[PDB]
Amino acid sequence: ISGIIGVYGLLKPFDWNANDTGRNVGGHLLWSMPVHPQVDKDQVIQVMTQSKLTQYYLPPISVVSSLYAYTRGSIKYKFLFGNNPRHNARLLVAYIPGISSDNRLTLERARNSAHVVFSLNEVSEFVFTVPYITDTMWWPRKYFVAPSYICMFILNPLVAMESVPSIVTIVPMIAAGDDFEVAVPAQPAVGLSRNIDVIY
Amino acid sequence: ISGIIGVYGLLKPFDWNANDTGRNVGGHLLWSMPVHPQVDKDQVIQVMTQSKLTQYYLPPISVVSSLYAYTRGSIKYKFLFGNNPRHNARLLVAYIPGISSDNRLTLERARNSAHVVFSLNEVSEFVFTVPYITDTMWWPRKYFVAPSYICMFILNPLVAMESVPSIVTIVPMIAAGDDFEVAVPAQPAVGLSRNIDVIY
Amino acid sequence: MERTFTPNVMQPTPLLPTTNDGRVTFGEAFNDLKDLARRYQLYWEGTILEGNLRAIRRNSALVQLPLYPHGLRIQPDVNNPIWNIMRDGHIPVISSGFRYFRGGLRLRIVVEGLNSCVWVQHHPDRPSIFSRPIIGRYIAAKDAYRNHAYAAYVQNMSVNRTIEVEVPFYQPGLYGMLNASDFTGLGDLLIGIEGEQPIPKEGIEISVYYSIADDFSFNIFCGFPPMVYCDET
Amino acid sequence: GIEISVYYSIADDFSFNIFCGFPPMVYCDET
Amino acid sequence: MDRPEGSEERTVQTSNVVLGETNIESQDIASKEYSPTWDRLASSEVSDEYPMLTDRWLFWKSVKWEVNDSAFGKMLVQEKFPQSWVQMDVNVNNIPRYTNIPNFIPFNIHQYMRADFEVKIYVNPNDFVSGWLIMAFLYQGSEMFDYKLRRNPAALMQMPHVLVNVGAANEATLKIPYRYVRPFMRCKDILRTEPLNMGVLFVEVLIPFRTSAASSAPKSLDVSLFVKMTNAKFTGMVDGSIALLSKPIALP
Amino acid sequence: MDRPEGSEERTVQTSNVVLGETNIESQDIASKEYSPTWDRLASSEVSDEYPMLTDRWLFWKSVKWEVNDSAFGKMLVQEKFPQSWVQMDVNVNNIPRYTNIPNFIPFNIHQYMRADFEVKIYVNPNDFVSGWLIMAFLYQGSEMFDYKLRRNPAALMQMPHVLVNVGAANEATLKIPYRYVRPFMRCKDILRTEPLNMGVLFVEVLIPFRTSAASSAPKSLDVSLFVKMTNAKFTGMVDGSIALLSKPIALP
Amino acid sequence: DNPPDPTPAKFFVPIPSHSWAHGTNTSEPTNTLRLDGGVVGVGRSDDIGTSDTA
Repeated sequence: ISGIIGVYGLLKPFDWNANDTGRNVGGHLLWSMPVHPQVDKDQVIQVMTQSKLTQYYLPPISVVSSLYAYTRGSIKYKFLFGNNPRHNARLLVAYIPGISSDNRLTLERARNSAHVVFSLNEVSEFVFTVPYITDTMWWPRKYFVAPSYICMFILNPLVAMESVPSIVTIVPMIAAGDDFEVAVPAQPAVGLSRNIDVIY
Repeated sequence: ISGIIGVYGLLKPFDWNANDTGRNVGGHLLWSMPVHPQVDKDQVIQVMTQSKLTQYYLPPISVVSSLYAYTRGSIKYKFLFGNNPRHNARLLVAYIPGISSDNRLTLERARNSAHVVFSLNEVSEFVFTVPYITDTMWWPRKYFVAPSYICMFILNPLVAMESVPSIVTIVPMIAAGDDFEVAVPAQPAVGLSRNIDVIY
Repeated sequence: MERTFTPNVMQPTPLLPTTNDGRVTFGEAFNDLKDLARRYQLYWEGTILEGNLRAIRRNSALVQLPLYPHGLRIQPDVNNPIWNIMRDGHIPVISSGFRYFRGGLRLRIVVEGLNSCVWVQHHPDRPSIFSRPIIGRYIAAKDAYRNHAYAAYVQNMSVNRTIEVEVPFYQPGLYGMLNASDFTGLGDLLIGIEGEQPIPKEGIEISVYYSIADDFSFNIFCGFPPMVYCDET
Repeated sequence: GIEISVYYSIADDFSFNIFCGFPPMVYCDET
Repeated sequence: MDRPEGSEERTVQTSNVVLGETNIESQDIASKEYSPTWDRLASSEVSDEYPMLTDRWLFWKSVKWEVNDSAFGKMLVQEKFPQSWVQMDVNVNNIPRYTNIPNFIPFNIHQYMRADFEVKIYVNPNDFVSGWLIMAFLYQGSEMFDYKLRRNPAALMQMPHVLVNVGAANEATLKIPYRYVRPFMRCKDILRTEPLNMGVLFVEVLIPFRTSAASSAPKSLDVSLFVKMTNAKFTGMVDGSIALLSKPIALP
Repeated sequence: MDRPEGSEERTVQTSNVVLGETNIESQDIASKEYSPTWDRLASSEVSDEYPMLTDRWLFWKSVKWEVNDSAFGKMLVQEKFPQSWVQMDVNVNNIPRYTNIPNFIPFNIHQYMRADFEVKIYVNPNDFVSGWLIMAFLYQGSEMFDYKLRRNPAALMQMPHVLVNVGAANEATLKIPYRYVRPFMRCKDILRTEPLNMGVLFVEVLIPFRTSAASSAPKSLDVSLFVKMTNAKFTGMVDGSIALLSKPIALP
Repeated sequence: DNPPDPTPAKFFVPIPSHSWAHGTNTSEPTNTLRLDGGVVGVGRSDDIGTSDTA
């Protein structure tokens, strides 16, 4: 298992628009999601069909974690920035234990948990190994609530020039850490897409 | 088993009224009951409901002894007096082997068996480990007759003053001795009170 | 310690000589409630009719039974007079004195009527909403048919009528809770037919018996609740 | 009817061999 | 009293609190004391310990009980515990807040905790009143399917308890090792379980309180409760305002 | 950039915070570092240390500076320090509160403190803008009889400072050993002096910020500040509500 | 590992019960009604002699 789940799968990419004066500011939160091995259905690349089932592209950790009932350990999030030596920014990526959604989440609060400040100045990839902080030893599967939450705030906004593209695309990717473990075989949460016909 | 049955359970409390000129005399017997691990239904705290079953609070020795068919060994009776340094009395607590009820029981007779004379003069608790005297090795359960009987007579009546409460409450409590043993698993004499509905 | 504390003991006689917990006069020693709790007792006994099952009723659940080491909640109707005059068993009574547990149960499911291939399956984490079982058509959409990859077992009622299985303790937490109120317990146990044998025009009479596993243990002794004497029925 | 049903598993000497990706899946709880 | 000052009092000092006690206590332990080992399996962050803050004793309530109202088994204290002790400090809207009390200051910034408790009860009667109290604790009692049959003092005599004789006027100490369904408890209302609900602490009236018929005698008596944590470990640092507290639910 | 990811970043981890830095810093120390000895003479209570809380780095402000407004010596930051950093969290009435931020949680329950600080400043420009910043710190500057002549960057070049070249885009770290007129500072407004006023932290604009005349170029740039305490010792445990905070006074 | 166990299946002749005639010099497979499981017998002493049936 540890060798299968070590491989990164890809999540929905998203943009900074450095020329956007609104969303490119101190504190604006770019991206966020609950932290658990099965990634949340809205941050996965989907292919939707009329009257059929929706096909999700799940990372290898998310397929393995659907085969088991409980799971625990750290997760790696490798963020991959499309940029060149001329862009620059800083990001604060925080990990909030015991939060479901971003309702009460702002930058000024997120700086009170475990977080990493990263500066994309000629750096294109970094991995953020999120802790595992939970009152219990194994956390049940999701497809429930996730035990924690993760979020990413602009600290210093993105810069760029007239000679350089103004959009920076970010690609989030997720793999299991070194200590990650699965627990009890269960009804797989996912089927194959070989035949997507469904009878309601 | 020995650890569960070592714990005291509580029995119906009862009063001396030191200002009572009738019942506070030499020889008047306060309290008594047949000696067996299942305490007699009338000296337990009961909670009665209309058309339902009566709920008894049984000491831990009385629940364990309902799970087995025979039982033997000594019992401890810890008596607990609500009083202060100003009360005083003496009690004779006798253990009569081979008696069912108090019909022929008086103080002048009870002093002919194993008994203990206790003086509550700044003493609030004492344990009376009753012997086990029976023609047989195991005595069957009760819910029959009990093998023996126990009783408590005023020897020196209770005194008190105008500055002190005149009522002394006594709380009897019962636990198994060191040699106490149970025998053969049987139909439990008691059920749980989770659902007390009954169809006659 | 206040529970066992004995001040001013006055003891008239010596203590009684020991039989080694009955091993002197009988052959065995009854020193422990955990051994009494490993003799099987009845758990749930019911009947199931066609027409209070599923519409299509090929390999489906007939019962989803919630695994509790205390009993299910009893109701003493006139059909099975057991639950009426015998009250609970020795296991629900032993269990009401302890707070937690950790370990599994053993079951014996005797499903006959029907005499076809029947099946059992344990859902270690789908708990724990209610104190009764759920029959047939009332079990929810995703507990209806068999599932894939849950620990399951299959048996022809032609070869043998009794399925005896042992349910493991799979939980995230430290303990499971005895005396729960209503992921605390052992999850659910699903029992079901394997493909639409025609059902006799009265009944499939299922009865489950249970016990404690070997690694099972009762854990924090608080009191017992108030009881009710069985001889008053 | 003759109601046949086949169940299967892997032997002991069986082995999966070259790990490429997984295909896109479909969540079962959406049925 | 034979000396110029009455007699030698005995002193129990923890952190910067010092508690005088003149009599022999009455002690009990709610279960076997141990050293937590599987709690390291639950959290990858270091557990923080604040011995100077949390080891300190803390005054919790004063409950008053009178002669006219002492049944057998009248409940002076019936509380979800530590929930009631930790959430004891309420604002105008009865919403608790972990900010004022220095023992509870780390509950504010963490998500989960674990610790053992010791509850100590004090009754200061004169010599001529006589009564008797029982203070017992039931691990996760509120979640029990018959929680309201176990409130009779006949049931409390079985779970771990202490006794306070009012004629003798002794102290009583009830140690409560941490035991729970999971290796930690939640400190606030998160992930929508109540916070910090490990059991129920009772104080019943085993023998009703009695005084003399004289007019000037005291018809009432006070009971005070002190609590302290022991191996307190906190984990999961967050913002203080990231989660909220709502006013507590009471027991029947 | 020669690798698939740009290059090797360098990591500075303290407690549960981790700060990436791609360049060579610019460091200075406001005075000689020492080990406090006479502070034991001031208080008979044990000084409490909270290394897991206070050693952690903390994001403080983001200040924005634009091309159209960069004089020589325009002050981006002029703050009483640590007063502004510790009282950074205000409610609706601009009254500070030490309860939310886990670094500041012990300021809530204590009266006096002592600790060393390290201020770290971050500017992330692109390559084609050029400027220069100076961040200096003046021990108890606000109490000085000519405090408002020392704000010229010509005066700051003398007190301990760091420089941030915007063309190179480096980090900068200013260590500030605790020095004061008394061995501790007050945490709140007590005994009626402002709380936690050890000096003044400045950020001036040594060389004004310049960009190209192109329309889409950035006309602005951000400056972020991180602070952490080092030998933090707290003394004098009291209630959190026993003293009050009033909204801070600003410098001219 | 789940190695296969191909060892041939032995014959065996089903019968409803054990010997009705045998009284001595043998064991008797039986389902005892005890809490214990094992070869167990009721205790004795001199209060209770041996069997007198010789």
